[PDB]
Amino acid sequence: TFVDIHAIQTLPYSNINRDDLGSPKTVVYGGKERTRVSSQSWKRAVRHEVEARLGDKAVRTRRIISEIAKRLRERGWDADLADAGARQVVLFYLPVPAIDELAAIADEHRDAVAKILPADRITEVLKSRNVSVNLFGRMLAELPSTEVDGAVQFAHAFTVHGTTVEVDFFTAVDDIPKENDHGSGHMNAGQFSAGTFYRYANVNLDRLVENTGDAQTARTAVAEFLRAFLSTVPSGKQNATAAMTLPDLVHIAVRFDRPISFAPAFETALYGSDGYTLRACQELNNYAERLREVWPDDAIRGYATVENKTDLAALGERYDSYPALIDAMVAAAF
Amino acid sequence: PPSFDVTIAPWLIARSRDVLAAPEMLGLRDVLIRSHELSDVEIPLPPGAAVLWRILALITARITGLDQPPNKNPKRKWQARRSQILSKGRLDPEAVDAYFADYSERFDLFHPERPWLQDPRLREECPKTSGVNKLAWGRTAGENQVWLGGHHHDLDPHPLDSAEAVWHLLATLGYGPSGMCTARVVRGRSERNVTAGPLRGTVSYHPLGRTLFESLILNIPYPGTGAADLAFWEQPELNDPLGLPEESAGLAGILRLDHFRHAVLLHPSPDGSHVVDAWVTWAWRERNISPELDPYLIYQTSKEGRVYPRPAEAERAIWRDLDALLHYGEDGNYRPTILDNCTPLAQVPQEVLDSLRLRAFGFDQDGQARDKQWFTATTPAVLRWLADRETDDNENARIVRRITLARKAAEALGRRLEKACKEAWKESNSGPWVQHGMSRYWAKAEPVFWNIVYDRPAQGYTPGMAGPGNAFNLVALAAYDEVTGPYCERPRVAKVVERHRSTLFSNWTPK
Amino acid sequence: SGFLLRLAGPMQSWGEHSMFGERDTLPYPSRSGLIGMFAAAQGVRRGDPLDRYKELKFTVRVDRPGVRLVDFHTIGGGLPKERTVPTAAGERRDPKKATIVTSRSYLADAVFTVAVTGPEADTIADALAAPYWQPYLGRRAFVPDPLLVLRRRVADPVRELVEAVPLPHRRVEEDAATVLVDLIYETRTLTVLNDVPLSFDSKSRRYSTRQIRVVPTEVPATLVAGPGRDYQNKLFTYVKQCAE
Repeated sequence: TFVDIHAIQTLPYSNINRDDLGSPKTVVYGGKERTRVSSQSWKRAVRHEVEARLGDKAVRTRRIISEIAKRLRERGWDADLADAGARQVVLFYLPVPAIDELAAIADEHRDAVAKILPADRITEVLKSRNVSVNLFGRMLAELPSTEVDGAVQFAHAFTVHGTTVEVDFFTAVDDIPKENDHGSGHMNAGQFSAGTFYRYANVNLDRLVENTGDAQTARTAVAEFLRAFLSTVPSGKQNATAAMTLPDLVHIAVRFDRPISFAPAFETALYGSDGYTLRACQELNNYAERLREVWPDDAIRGYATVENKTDLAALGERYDSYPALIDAMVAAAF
Repeated sequence: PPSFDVTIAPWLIARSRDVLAAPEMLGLRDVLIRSHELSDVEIPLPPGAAVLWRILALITARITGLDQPPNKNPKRKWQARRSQILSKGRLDPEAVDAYFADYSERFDLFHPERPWLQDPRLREECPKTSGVNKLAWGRTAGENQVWLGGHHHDLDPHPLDSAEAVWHLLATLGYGPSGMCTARVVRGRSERNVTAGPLRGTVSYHPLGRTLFESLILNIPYPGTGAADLAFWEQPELNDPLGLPEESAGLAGILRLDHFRHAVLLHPSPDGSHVVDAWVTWAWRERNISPELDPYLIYQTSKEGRVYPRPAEAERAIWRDLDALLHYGEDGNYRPTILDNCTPLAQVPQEVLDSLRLRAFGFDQDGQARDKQWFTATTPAVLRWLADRETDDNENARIVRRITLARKAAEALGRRLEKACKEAWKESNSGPWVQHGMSRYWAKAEPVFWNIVYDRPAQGYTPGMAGPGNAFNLVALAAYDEVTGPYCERPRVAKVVERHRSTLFSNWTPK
Repeated sequence: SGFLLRLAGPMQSWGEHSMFGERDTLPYPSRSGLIGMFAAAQGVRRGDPLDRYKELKFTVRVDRPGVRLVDFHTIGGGLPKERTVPTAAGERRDPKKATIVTSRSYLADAVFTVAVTGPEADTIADALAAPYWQPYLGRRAFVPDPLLVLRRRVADPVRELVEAVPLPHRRVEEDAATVLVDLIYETRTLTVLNDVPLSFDSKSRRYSTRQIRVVPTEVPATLVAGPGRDYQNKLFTYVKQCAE
């Protein structure tokens, strides 16, 4: 009931989220320096993309007003004047159980459609989802709401090989020249770093679906979550270093006992002069093999890869593409 | 009517010198009377502890110390006297009740008339209430953002226990923000502003021993002979918000308990064991600096003649109990006077001194209204264990010599590194490096300290030699060299950073 | 009875005495943290009585101390003028002053071998093997080691920490034995700190003081692993005989 997701993504020469002084955030793992992207970064970057679609899948497709079918229609409250509210429930996005209130406390009163102000009772959309509150913790602009957490554990993304920051000497050039040229605008130095990041996250549908209900709504939230986890990339200095990419390896596993990360597989840093994607793939495989043959369990494993050279056995059945993998895994999750 | 007196109501977490199991709550009179039976008393807030220990010391000095010097070689005779009270071993219960007999009506927090160190007149005369949030520390006030220290939305105010209320109250009455508090209309005059706390942003040093008794009498600073004055709760008439605060040469005016810069009040609940609302605002508007500087703090002189307390630093609390070790040294101008008049041998303690331990309550903050962190620091008894376990005079002296040496040099390079980073960053641009450099420097350099105390092979230098062997100096080179390493690439930053980097190499006594 | 958790992974941060922006961690785990983890593995919501977790014992052997790093952490920035974290009064701040900046510290690249000894240790172990909430190390964003529970059942697990447990590679002199490793037991105590957990409810966090004594013990040098890839291997073969 724990959807674990691992992904190897190589980011080029850029600076995703800098530190307090310009450098990119770094951890020192297995003795060696390793640039990292904070979990918050890759969170506000996934969320800010989820709502952008989930919260838009869609006011022009599924719609919220398109209710009544279970409280305003097959209930008697003006089976034809159904727009009763509807139009009276407007003057974020909820699931279904918390929608029972949407069509529930939307009846009674009078009504006043004969020509509509009691909202302190419906406003509690987030107090009970707002699925975007059960997937990820509370909102960021609303007071707490009984469910501060959580569920989607997100891990920091550190490189799989020691990478040192590199100073990018840069300068600004003023376009109005005096009779003493070369007086550029402002000399300065900006630090950048490149490398192949490892990323990981968990989704606990077990203690999740409860807070919501309709396993179908939950299924949609987790599926779009995984797609946003691979799809998104932070928005730090991208307009100056376009570093938009996709993970070179994607491994979703559904475990029925406990989530597990593969971070220690990358403990001993990798020396290079060659590429790092293939070595990282086969090494993650190896670690999955010994860990799988030491902690045996009946779990589901699947993975996609943008390189047909190696065959990853311990990672499950190699699906063809990311969305196929996500579909078959979310389906296999229940 | 709701009433809560600190005399018998339990609000202090106390534990005895016995088994050390199941400590429990005690009032003020109860922890005082049987102090001889209790090991120590504490409250979770170190600010509240820094003021609590001041009022406790002032009480014990009201009865035990007698807080009044005689007149025949006063200082000396006083040290003798208190040495006799220490020799006896405990408190006189009829003296405790003899002191409350004169003030049994003062200690009620919710007294309807003249409460305990609050302003009853401030009940009315205030248009709005400051709210309990502003009284509680680490709790989101009106303008703060609701993220940390547990959500508190200015509404549904979680009522605080009267214990927590006297803790936060006693702390806020001590450390206190400066600026834009609840307005008061004094004699028709309204003035919305307030001054800062007296102890705001400073580390306090309180000695503590085996039994709470000797700790109390050791926390008694020599009462400056002068016009005998009283603490805040003894004054017969309530102070005037306008006018200059009363002056006090006596200890009650040097422990900062004669007049406070703030004025809080608790609105009782009908139950009597909960606070529902509070008031926090200015009590005195005309500035006044306290003469006879505070014996607990450490003071340092700047240019122009002003003397100021050395501010606190979370960077020093990166390792536990760092300032606690000031009992070694000592240290060059870095020593509280209370210690300079109770820890040494020029006093008359005989064997409690051989078990004395230092404690430090620090709450770093900005001097205006922004708070950063609190922390306590009790010295490691293990450093005493090592000196006692060997039972060899020359080795008993070589060990303590090694701790003294390592500590002195440790902080020496700490401050030398601070000026190194301040000049490096202030000259590079022609700072932000001090925070990282120092944090990483102490965090990294303390395991070396524990490495030297157990004469184990440390970085740079192997056991066997006389002192610290000049090792954490190399640790300072490590921290400094890495905090500014990625930025010393171009020759400008390289030569300036290096020019300031050629200082860590001193003292640097060779092999 | 008892079991041996293996506190490791990329980052660990057991906080204490920090109720403001600046957050700090201890150079070793705190019982409040890992008891919060057991409590998270058994499904007790904040506010429930934690008396069950009393009577437990935690001696922890530090394998490597790990280096301390400060994590800069801004929250609410870049968001428009009408979305930040509200104020108590409800009136937001200006967008130029809206975000709040916390610089939370954390301990990185360290591994501890704790030895839990308690009456409920077996259900705790079986809870860590399948929890009712993602178990973390210090804070939610830190993901724990896969081998979070190194050995599930051992009588006198302290003796297991003193002998026959893999250690990471460190400098070992020629034919030298008796390599020191510090372990903390709970006179001659090192420090007192607020660890014992009394209540976790977000409305009133309540803790208490607890004694801690760090004893540097000696261990035979036959446990130090090789340079690279040897440590994880040896610990895998070590967890292999757990069934036996």
